[PDB]
Amino acid sequence: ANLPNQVHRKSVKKGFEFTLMVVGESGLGKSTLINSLFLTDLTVQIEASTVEGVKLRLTVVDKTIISYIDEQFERYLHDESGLNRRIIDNRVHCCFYFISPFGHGLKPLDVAFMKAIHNVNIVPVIAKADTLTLKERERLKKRILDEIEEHIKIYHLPFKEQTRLLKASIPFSVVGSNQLIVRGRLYPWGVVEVENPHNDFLKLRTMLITHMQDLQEVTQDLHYENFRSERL
Amino acid sequence: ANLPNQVHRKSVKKGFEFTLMVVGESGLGKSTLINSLFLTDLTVQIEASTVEGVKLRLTVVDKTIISYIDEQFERYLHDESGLNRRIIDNRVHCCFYFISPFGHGLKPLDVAFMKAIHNVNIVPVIAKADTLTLKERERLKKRILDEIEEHIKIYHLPFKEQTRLLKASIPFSVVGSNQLIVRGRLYPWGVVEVENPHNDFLKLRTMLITHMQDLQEVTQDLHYENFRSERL
Amino acid sequence: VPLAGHVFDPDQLVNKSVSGFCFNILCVGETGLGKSTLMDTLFNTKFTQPGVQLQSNTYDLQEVRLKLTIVSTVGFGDINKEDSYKPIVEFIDAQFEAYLQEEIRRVLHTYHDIHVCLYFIAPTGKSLDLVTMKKLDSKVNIIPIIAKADAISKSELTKFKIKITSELVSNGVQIYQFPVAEINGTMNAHPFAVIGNKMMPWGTVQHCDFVKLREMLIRVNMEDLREQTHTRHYELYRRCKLEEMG
Amino acid sequence: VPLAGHVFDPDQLVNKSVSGFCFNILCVGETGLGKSTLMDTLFNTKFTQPGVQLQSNTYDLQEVRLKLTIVSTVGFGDINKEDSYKPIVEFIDAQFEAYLQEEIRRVLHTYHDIHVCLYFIAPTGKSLDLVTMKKLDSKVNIIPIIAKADAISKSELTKFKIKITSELVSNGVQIYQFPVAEINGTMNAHPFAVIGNKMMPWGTVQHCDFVKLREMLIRVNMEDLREQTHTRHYELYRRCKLEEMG
Amino acid sequence: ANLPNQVYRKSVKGFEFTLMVVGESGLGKSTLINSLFLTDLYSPEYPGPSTVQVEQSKVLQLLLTIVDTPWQPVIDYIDSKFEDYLNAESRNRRQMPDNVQCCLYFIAPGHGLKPLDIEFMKRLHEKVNIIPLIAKADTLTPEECQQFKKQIMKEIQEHKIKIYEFPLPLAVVGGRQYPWGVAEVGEHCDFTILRNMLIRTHMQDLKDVTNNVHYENYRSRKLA
Amino acid sequence: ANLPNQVYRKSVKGFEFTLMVVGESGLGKSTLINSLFLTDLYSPEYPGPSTVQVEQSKVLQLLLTIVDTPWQPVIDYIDSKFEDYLNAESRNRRQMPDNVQCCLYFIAPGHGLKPLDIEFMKRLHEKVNIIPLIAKADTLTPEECQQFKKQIMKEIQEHKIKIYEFPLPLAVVGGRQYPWGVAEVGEHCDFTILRNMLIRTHMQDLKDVTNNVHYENYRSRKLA
Ligand SMILES: Nc1nc2c(ncn2[C@@H]2O[C@H](COP(=O)(O)OP(=O)(O)OP(=O)(O)O)[C@@H](O)[C@H]2O)c(=O)[nH]1
Ligand SMILES: Nc1nc2c(ncn2[C@@H]2O[C@H](COP(=O)(O)OP(=O)(O)OP(=O)(O)O)[C@@H](O)[C@H]2O)c(=O)[nH]1
Ligand SMILES: Nc1nc2c(ncn2[C@@H]2O[C@H](COP(=O)(O)OP(=O)(O)O)[C@@H](O)[C@H]2O)c(=O)[nH]1
Ligand SMILES: Nc1nc2c(ncn2[C@@H]2O[C@H](COP(=O)(O)OP(=O)(O)O)[C@@H](O)[C@H]2O)c(=O)[nH]1
Ligand SMILES: Nc1nc2c(ncn2[C@@H]2O[C@H](COP(=O)(O)OP(=O)(O)O)[C@@H](O)[C@H]2O)c(=O)[nH]1
Ligand SMILES: Nc1nc2c(ncn2[C@@H]2O[C@H](COP(=O)(O)OP(=O)(O)O)[C@@H](O)[C@H]2O)c(=O)[nH]1
Repeated sequence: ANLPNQVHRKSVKKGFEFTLMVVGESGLGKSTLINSLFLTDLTVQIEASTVEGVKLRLTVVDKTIISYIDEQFERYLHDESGLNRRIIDNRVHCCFYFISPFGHGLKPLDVAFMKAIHNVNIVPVIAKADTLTLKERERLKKRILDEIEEHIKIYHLPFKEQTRLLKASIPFSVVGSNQLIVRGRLYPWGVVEVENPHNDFLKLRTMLITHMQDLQEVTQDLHYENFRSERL
Repeated sequence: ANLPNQVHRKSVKKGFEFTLMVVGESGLGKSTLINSLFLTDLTVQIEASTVEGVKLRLTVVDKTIISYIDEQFERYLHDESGLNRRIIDNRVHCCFYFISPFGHGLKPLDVAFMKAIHNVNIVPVIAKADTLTLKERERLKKRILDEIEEHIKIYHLPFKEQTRLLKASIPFSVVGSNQLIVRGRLYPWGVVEVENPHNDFLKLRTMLITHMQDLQEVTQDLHYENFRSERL
Repeated sequence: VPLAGHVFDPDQLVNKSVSGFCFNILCVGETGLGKSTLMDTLFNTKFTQPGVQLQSNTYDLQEVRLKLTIVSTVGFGDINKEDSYKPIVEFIDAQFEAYLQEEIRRVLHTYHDIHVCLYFIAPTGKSLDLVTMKKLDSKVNIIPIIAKADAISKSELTKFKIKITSELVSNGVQIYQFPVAEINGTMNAHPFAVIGNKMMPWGTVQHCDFVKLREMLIRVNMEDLREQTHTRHYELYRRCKLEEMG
Repeated sequence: VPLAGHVFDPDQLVNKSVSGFCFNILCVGETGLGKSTLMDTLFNTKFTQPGVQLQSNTYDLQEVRLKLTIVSTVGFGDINKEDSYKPIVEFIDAQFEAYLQEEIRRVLHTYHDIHVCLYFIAPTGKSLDLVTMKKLDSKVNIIPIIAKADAISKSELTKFKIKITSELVSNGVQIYQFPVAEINGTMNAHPFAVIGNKMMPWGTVQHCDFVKLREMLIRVNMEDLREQTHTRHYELYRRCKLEEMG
Repeated sequence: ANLPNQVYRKSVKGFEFTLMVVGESGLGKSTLINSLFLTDLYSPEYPGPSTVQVEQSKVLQLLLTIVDTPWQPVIDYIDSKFEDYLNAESRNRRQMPDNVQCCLYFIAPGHGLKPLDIEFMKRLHEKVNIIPLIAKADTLTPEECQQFKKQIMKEIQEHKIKIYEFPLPLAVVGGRQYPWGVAEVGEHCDFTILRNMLIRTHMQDLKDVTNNVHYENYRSRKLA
Repeated sequence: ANLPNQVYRKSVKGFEFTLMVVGESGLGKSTLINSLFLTDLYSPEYPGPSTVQVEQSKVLQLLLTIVDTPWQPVIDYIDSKFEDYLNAESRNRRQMPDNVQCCLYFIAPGHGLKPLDIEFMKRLHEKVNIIPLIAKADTLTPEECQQFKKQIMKEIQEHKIKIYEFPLPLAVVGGRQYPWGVAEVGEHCDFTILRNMLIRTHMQDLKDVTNNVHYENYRSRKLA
């Protein structure tokens, strides 16, 4: 009958929580982009903050790091056995990872980050391609893609075309302003807009809201088997 | 942002499962009422069947029975430790319990059913009050209620008035037709309708759809502590 | 023989004006199908816890007059109330007026001498009653009645009357009915069932199988069961019991 | 003294027509900020895996003509490429023409005799370069350049040029500039930075700090760094090294 | 409220009754049998030494028993009536008749009370209800009829015998007519009185007390 | 494409040059010093037994060195010029001058080649570039001037001395005028030739080869 209605309002009390964990070569506006993905603002550091509404626990890189996720897939699974329950996880609801704008192939550093990180949850991405042409842009799309290929595991994105469109331009290249004139980056040669294509900024803004159900994989996939490796 | 939208459709794939377990003095159209609560049809027996959509695992009485719930709160909690997961519960998503239409107070039998059953999930109810006047009807409402009172635990019902209305006429008195003329019960003295008040039939039809989140208590409350009694 | 000779001057009318005049009815039934609500409604005037309890009244009525005991009596639930309680009244009512009547005589002074029970059953679709009615097959005068009549449709009163009859004879029991008797004899077979103020769901309340039990039970065949009762239960009551002393 | 006597008949013009005429440029930089894309764009014509690799070309140009070696060279990543590679060319380029010139003479036959490096840094907001440029503080002739110039706003080229300068001197390094020299001398200070086809986001590509590095680097102060280079790195190259034999 | 006990009369469907005569049999007991009853049976009153008793039930039906036999024997007939059936009472016993014992007795002259008239009544007193009458009572001038009425009733008040009553005595004209004049039934005869109060209108009491008095005479006696 | 090397001329900013005379000093070397140079210094050519060498740089600025001294000594002056500075070469050494050594030598009669003219040149051949001229050359009728030209050049082709060239010889009119007529510079004198090719237009080669030949004469020699 109806329950999708009464399901719907039900996050109304409760909804919702995202943690994601940023890596990338600083550089390139991880923290400037995120805020305008977020319309707000700021060897690792931590981000928990909230908006009209939802809770954010969100970790930046500034491989020590693979402790801290499985520190978190520890603490999930400590309490799950199970005595007592209010309670929390800081699970890695996704990660991002950021190649360059410039100079070509994909970096050995990115590779062996991107190999051994991968159980949690990447969106790889490109910052600052108002460097990059569409003739450049497409050039890195695929030779990234193939680079994935000699290999790989970031997260394959489980309205007909709204999906099937976003996915085929993965990965997508993105500039955050939080300045403007209409956001928002300033050239005397010419002017550069957010949220167009133009910018694959919104593919991610609108994708990553859309699903938030690495909720769901990170919970099924990556910690289930971190039980199933780690218990067993 | 949006996720209540994308939350909403999300039972679209998945939704949903109810088990409830009927007790009551046969008698009084447990199985005739249920079908028309259900628009479908049929020392214990079992009901699993599905409709435009949702899954039903739904057990009738025809106190052996308190094994079978905690048999089910066993099997929940067997798998939860935890190795492996597709998988299922037959949890008691609620129970119903049925006093008479006639003759007055509430039965010692109902009491000590209704005491020791209570961790799972009752809606008590009255069948066949086109026996009963509103001057009778109210009479049993409260002296039931007080009878609850010298005591008790059935489930307190966690759109402002749509709630606060249904709840203050608990409990509600109900006739299923599945015959009709407009459902549907036949008197040459006079004629008797479903779904009016008239009939508190729809308070339950519309209540019990509304919430189905004994889903949620039975899962929080009754099996959490069946861990917490039973583990500990 | 041939007393058959031929001829002017009631004797039956004489024993009419044997005007003082007495009766007992008991109903038995669960707490509470309106046995009391039956009784005042029948004579149009007003009269859950553990173990088998029987409740005692008697009252008096007119038009030329009569002295009438009503008991009803009550029962519930966790299930051998029913062997015990009615042997309480009924045997022991019943040996009693034997027991005057062994001894001095004749004072024209009894009720529960037991006369009728209504067993009232309830209505829908049972086992406590079956043994109750077969154990109370004994008898007293058991008339067989179905309570809160406004719980059924007529398509089911078709259905549940005439099923519940098979039941009477399934383990077959003793009963009442009467033998004249087209209308005595229609009405026995016509398992009967029974329903307030005036005048003349949403429920407006009386046609209904109320009268049929009114007019035979209370009008018509009226002391037959009085004398059945003194014939029957005095009679298995002494003859068993004199079986037992003598 | 007083050679100061008083008087008709260029000698400077004579050594103009010392027409044959030679130069080396090396860029060093990560794979791939367009060092090659720099070079053809500068002279308007066409020319990720492990360890420090340097790549070798030389070519020739006109209008009255000149023979010019370009190398560029490449580097990446897991981080002491940078001590090793350029000592590869540069010392050992550089002791070499010492080493002709110890011995027979004078054949007017070299490049990498090293002449300029561009180190190209990249652009945004670094440490490998700092040691790279301070280790390559040595020198060869290091001009200090900033790649894919269409990655920054002008409000940031305000910001990152003039921050990254503090960096040059923070651990302070050796550099180039020139000493005449208003316009030589404006343009040294004016950290410079650098951007295709015609004619005349959505990106249309040239005003831009391309020329400034064009016209001083390539036009103007032009052999100063040739002779700085033979003055400097021949000079610490032998004097250290003759420190070391003798 | 509908309370009839017009059931009670649909009921009998019988009613039945035993009804005793002593007399000097010249004179009109066997008339009062067949005439009280408006009916004809022959051959009821002739005996050997020493008793004659017919039941009939005819209908309109009673078992009307008359006994009439020509002290001890009608005593020891009637207890042995009486001990018979409340001997049936003590038995498993199925519903057996018959029980009325009262007297219709004549003694009929007239001037005084008849010595065996005296004795017959006195002892018999208990053991039915005794109704006495005076027979052939065209015998008497009634200015003379004044005398038998007074002197016997004085008679029995003195010698102290019980009778019936129902709440005189009763002088029994065997209608029938003479050479000079005819004598009627009455009034005339006070023999209607013994039709009215005998026949329908107090008949029940005399059996019920017959059953009640001397049933409980005969066993409350012999229970001792 | 902008490729100028008009840098290369902004460059000197100096240029500098050493320029040797032997002669019989009666006659117009010290004229050709001050006159070749269009300029006046006094007191350059008088000696004791046995040498006189002025640098000037004036400007328009060269260090123009002339040496002029009145075999072995100008040999052993000029190696000890020459070994001095490429002794500077081997040193940490800071950029020291000065290097041109070529001859302007006179010998000037005329009919034949002058015996110490012969010897002076022959040995000296290597150690600068030798330019020879013929002086006071209003001395000669040039129909006679035909003879000194031919006979010396034959002379040196035979006795086999090297000179300069740049790709005659050069007869040097000390303008100046007489009782009868005045004699000009020329043409007249072929002394413009020694202005044109000496002065600006091949000046570079004679230093560069001066530096190059007999620098690498003097050390490729003494490296052995
Ligand atoms: N709708 C409906 N209500 C009835 C009917 N019969 C009885 N009732 C109601 O049920 C109640 C019966 O109560 P009682 O009259 O005390 O019945 P009871 O036999 O005395 O019950 P106990 O005293 O416990 O033995 C009455 O108040 C009526 O209002 C019926 O036929 N239809
Ligand atoms: N948008 C933009 N793209 C640039 C810019 N400079 C270079 N590129 C692009 O980046 C690429 C640079 O590649 P190369 O010219 O081979 O650079 P490289 O120095 O030779 O790199 P390596 O060979 O690995 O050392 C070119 O294909 C250009 O399209 C720039 O300033 N802006
Ligand atoms: N033109 C342009 N500039 C960018 C873009 N993204 C980032 N920037 C510039 O790079 C800087 C980002 O620095 P920051 O966010 O602190 O780097 P982070 O710590 O790695 O996130 C900003 O000052 C921007 O001016 C882009 O897409 N286009
Ligand atoms: N009038 C009336 N009859 C009812 C009502 N509920 C049930 N009935 C009758 O009672 C019967 C119910 O029997 P059933 O469903 O098999 O009893 P159960 O096994 O206890 O559920 C039906 O035949 C109906 O006719 C009601 O609300 N009103
Ligand atoms: N004159 C007259 N004669 C009577 C009267 N009553 C009876 N009789 C006659 O007298 C006789 C009396 O004898 P009966 O009645 O047979 O008595 P029983 O001797 O016991 O049989 C009868 O035959 C009658 O004919 C009466 O009132 N008047
Ligand atoms: N007639 C004539 N006299 C000359 C000519 N050249 C120089 N003289 C003179 O002859 C002298 C030559 O001596 P000088 O030039 O001083 O050579 P020095 O002996 O080395 O100093 C000078 O004093 C001149 O006056 C010339 O061409 N013709």
